Amino acid sequence: SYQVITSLLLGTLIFCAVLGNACVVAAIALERSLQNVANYLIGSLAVTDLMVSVLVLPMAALYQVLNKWTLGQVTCDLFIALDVLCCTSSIWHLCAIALDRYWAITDPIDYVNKRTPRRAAALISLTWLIGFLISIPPMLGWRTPEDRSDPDACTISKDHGYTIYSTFGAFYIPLLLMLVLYGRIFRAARFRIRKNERNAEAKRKMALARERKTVKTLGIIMGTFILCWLPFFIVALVLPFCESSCHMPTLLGAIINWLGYSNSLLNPVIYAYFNKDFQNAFKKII
Amino acid sequence: AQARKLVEQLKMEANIDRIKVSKAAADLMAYCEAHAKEDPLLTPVPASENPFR
Amino acid sequence: VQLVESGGGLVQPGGSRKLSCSASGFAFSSFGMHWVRQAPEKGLEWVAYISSGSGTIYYADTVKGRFTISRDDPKNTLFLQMTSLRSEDTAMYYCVRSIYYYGSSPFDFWGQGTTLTVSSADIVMTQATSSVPVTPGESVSISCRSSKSLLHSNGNTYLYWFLQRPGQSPQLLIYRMSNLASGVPDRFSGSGSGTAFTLTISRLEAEDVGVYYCMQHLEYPLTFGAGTKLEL
Amino acid sequence: QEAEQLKNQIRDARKACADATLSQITNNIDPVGRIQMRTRRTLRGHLAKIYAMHWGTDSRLLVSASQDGKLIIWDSYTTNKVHAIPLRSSWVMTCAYAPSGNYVACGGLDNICSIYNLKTREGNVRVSRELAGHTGYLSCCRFLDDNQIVTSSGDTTCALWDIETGQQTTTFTGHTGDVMSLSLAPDTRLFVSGACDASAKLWDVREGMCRQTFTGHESDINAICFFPNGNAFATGSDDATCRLFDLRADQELMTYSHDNIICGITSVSFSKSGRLLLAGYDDFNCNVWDALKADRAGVLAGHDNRVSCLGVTDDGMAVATGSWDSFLKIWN
Amino acid sequence: CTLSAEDKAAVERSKMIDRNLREDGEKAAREVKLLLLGSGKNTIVKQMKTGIVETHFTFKDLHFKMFDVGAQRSERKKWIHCFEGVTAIIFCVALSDYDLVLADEAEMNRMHASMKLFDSICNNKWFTDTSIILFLNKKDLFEEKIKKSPLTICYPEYAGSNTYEEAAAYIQCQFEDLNKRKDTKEIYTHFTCSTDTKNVQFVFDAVTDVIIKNNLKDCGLF
Ligand SMILES: C/C=C\C/C=C\C/C=C/C/C=C/CCCC(=O)O[C@H](COC(=O)CCCCCCCCCCCCC)COP(=O)(O)O[C@H]1[C@H](O)[C@@H](O)[C@H](OP(=O)(O)O)[C@@H](O)[C@H]1O
Ligand SMILES: C[C@H](CCC(=O)NCC(=O)O)[C@H]1CC[C@H]2[C@@H]3[C@H](O)C[C@@H]4C[C@H](O)CC[C@]4(C)[C@H]3CC[C@]12C
Ligand SMILES: CC(C)CCC[C@@H](C)[C@H]1CC[C@H]2[C@@H]3CC=C4C[C@@H](O)CC[C@]4(C)[C@H]3CC[C@]12C
Ligand SMILES: CN(C)CCc1c[nH]c2ccc(O)cc12
Repeated sequence: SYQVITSLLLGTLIFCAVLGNACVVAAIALERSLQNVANYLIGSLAVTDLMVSVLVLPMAALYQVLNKWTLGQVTCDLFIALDVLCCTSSIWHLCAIALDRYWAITDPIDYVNKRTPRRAAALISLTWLIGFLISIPPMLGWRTPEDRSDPDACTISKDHGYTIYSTFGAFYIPLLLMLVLYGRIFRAARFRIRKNERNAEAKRKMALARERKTVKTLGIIMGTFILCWLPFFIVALVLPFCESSCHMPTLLGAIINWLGYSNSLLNPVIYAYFNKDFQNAFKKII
Repeated sequence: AQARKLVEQLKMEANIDRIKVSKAAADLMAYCEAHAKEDPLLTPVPASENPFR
Repeated sequence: VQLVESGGGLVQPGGSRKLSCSASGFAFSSFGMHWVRQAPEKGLEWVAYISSGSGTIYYADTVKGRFTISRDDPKNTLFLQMTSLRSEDTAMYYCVRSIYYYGSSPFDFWGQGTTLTVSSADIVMTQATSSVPVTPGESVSISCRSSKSLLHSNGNTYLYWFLQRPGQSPQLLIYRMSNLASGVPDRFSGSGSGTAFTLTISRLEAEDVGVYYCMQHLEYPLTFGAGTKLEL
Repeated sequence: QEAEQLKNQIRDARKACADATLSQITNNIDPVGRIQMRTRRTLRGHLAKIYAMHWGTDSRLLVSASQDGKLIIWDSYTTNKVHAIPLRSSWVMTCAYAPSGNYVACGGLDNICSIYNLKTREGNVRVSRELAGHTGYLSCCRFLDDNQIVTSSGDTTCALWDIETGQQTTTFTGHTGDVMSLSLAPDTRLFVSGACDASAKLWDVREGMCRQTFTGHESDINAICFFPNGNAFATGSDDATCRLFDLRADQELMTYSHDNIICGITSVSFSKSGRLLLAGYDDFNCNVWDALKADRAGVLAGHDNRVSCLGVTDDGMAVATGSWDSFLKIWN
Repeated sequence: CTLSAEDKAAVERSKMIDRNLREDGEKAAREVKLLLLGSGKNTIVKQMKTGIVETHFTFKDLHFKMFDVGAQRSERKKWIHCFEGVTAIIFCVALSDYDLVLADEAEMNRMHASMKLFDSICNNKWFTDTSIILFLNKKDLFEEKIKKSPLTICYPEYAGSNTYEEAAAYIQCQFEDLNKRKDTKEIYTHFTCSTDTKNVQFVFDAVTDVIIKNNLKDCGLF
């Protein structure tokens, strides 16, 4: 009975993620009025999330539902590589969106003169290159005899050096870069907001409302990403160095992995569907 | 004065013979029916003879 | 409008010579360019084509490979590189400008050309008579035939008529079998079936004497007939 | 003292002529029915908002004007761009195609309708003559012949221009408000103009005097088109309605409006048979109106922004429409 | 197959023209389009540099193209919409004009007409989200005039000091009060006719702030 419920919930999650990513992509595809640099990055992120939902999730669903791997070592390696690649691509896509927003906010001259879709294409290419660099090592090396020792378990590589390198370049460096960029954006927004008597009081009310609004969307941006990925990468960094001691409860690890996967579901949620232009396009087309 | 110009312009009040609206409508409908087949937008032309197909 | 060719001369067999044509008084970039040769005491033959922007380049089978055509839009000049000249290559090349859009008149202007003295499903265009004696003031008819229907599926018959007066370059008369070329007397008229065509003059004049040529633009392997020489 | 009595006499005389409305005559006419209009050719390339479109005499070449300082002549069948002219004044709001297809005119917020010669030995669209002399923006410039063109300007004056001389042959100043649209009769001996004073006036080209005036509209008239027979013309205004006026009756025969249509009309055109009224609205859609029964025979949405221009071919086979979305779609 | 040689050449020409049009549009995209209205317009234009007058000036690595729509006495309800997408609107009003009546048997006051125009443009439906770069011109003449003739004649309900600072502040507040959508758009006000190119500096700063705020309104940070 438990297996049926888990399968139903996971199938619903995968179906909703696939529909969300596909509709987000179609939003820009069918209507070119949304063909903006930031919207281009959002569409690239949506495509990455669609790849996550279609390719790796069903394999993971088969892995989790049956509590075993029944596809072979080659399939396990392919699944691990694709999952790592697509998740790193999504993380770096959101990081590049943040970087582009920071550049636009702090560099209006570049925004008007030197910002074009070529910039978005270059950012997408760099993000995919980073994802490939993260995901290739397991296929071109590593994969120690201990790794994948259990025939029925599709365990990920736990090599100390590879684990630290991948975790860093996939979550921590992006996390620090996003933190710095959004802090600079916060300072810029505060400066802009701060920069008869009843009118002054009304302006103060508007400024306070804008300050609350900017505090909210940042809190949202950082908290969603943290709650979705940070536990997973913390576990992935601790367990390799905590093999002797940490018990690794099954439920906690599975829940953390599912939160990491649902990061892909929430990325379009946070970026595309929420957007005023995207929601307007959805209303018009529908 | 603008009055002189206005009266000169309004002098056109009765310099043209007029026709009742019924006859004008009859002429309009006669023209429409006469060229009914000459208007592809009114009568869908076959796809073979349609340059835009 | 004016086209001046350069690079003509005597070249021994196997040599390489470049023919340059200077475009003045018209937008060279807008117009495509053609090269049509004329061997002495012989008819016309298409050589090569280059479109605006160099996107499309075509060559005749007998010249393909050896001869290459390049355009220089900034300088408004045309070049036709020639390599490994053969005895058959001894002919005067005439540069022609054409613009392609509905209502246009391709091959509406012809240059003086440059004299050069060296040493397959293609539609064949044939003219009824090589020469015809005529007198001024009387109607004159010239007829030609094509081995394939020139009436394209779009409904346009790509038939071209040209007149080359003695000591002069060809002048376009009819470009799609029904339309008179700009700056031409209304006397000339064009008519014909899907494969048989006739060029008729309502009343001959002293300036009409010359060699008339026919051409099809249905396919790029253009073929020029032997011509019809009118003598007063 | 100020011609008080004259105004009432014309009103009474025009009222006396009303015998039967156009609706009564058209009751026995069978309905046209829904028209399955579908987009066939899509035109793109000028990014800014398109403001003017006009068909050529050949029914295959059409000219479009956009706010990006570009007017484009299109090959209707193959959608091939045949000419793209860089305009010195980018505020172009009107364009026209010469009957012979040799010349093109365009005007905007400037006070000039430059004449462009398509057929040149140099083979480029160069400014032939600039028809300067207006004090306001040019609303519409329509050709009469290869040498005569009629211009409409926001300064309330319409001027007949001799291209060769470059001076106004005849100046029409009867309109109190700004004239927004220009329509030429089939014979070209007379033309009608619409103005912001919610009225239209009949102008005789050869003599230069107003022959009739029409005042059925409630707001500014934006577009006008002559009925193919030449004895009537249609008007489009900000009322969200368009009206049919007959030159031989001086009275509005019928109005084309709907309850759910509230925004103004930007364009108007007739089919070759005259049975259909092609009207462009600000709700991004074009409504086809049965000229006889005054019913919507079809709807062309086609666009994501206001329909700014449209026209029917001389052969009456296809209708083109432009919109502020920067696209022109040809329907059949 | 279905196209002939002429058809292929025409298609090539069409796509070349499309490329040229796209290049021209891209070039025009990086141009800051400004609407100018007004009242010292000539002096402002001189310090910044019969139909629409277009002026181009480059300042601090940015391109500005200013559209002076003066001399268009025709109704602007039929051509005001042509200026959609303008980054900002420059509005010029002369402070010294508080004592003028625009002739016409003194049917109106020039300052009142200027503020009526300002209100009409600010509340226009086509500029609901367009910033206004307001210039208060002729400050020296305004001071020289208020030194003798109080501005209370222009503002009967204004009871306060006649010094330049107070009068200028009151006029600026009155102009800003015309904004019925103050939340959506701002009004950058500056005093001119005593300043060198730094008026261009003020225009550039206002445009930069408008661009930054528009970018933020995209992300949701402002
Ligand atoms: C402290 C005391 C204790 C309490 C504290 C703890 C709990 C507090 C909870 C706080 C609430 C969190 C969610 C906020 C909800 C909310 O207020 O949204 C309201 C309506 O919008 C919808 O709901 C959107 C509804 C539809 C969304 C799509 C989902 C359905 C389809 C899913 C995919 C499948 C397709 C079929 C109001 O809308 P909003 O103000 O939230 O919208 C803003 C959004 O929040 C910003 O993110 C966004 O910035 P962006 O990142 O750049 O995009 C802004 O542009 C803006 O869109
Ligand atoms: C690689 C693909 C999965 C493709 C995919 O990404 N699908 C997404 C989706 O289905 O949504 C899977 C689907 C079926 C799988 C096969 C079978 O289901 C099971 C079979 C198990 C044997 O041990 C050998 C491998 C073998 C023969 C599997 C190889 C991997 C296959 C071929
Ligand atoms: C942000 C949103 C999309 C989060 C969605 C909630 C996700 C994380 C939920 C939905 C259903 C949940 C699963 C339901 C049942 C089981 C079986 C259990 O033996 C291991 C955990 C596991 C597999 C759960 C882990 C977390 C889970 C996948
Ligand atoms: C297992 N999936 C959720 C992939 C998550 C992921 C992306 N990049 C990584 C780098 C190292 C690592 O251990 C895991 C990852």
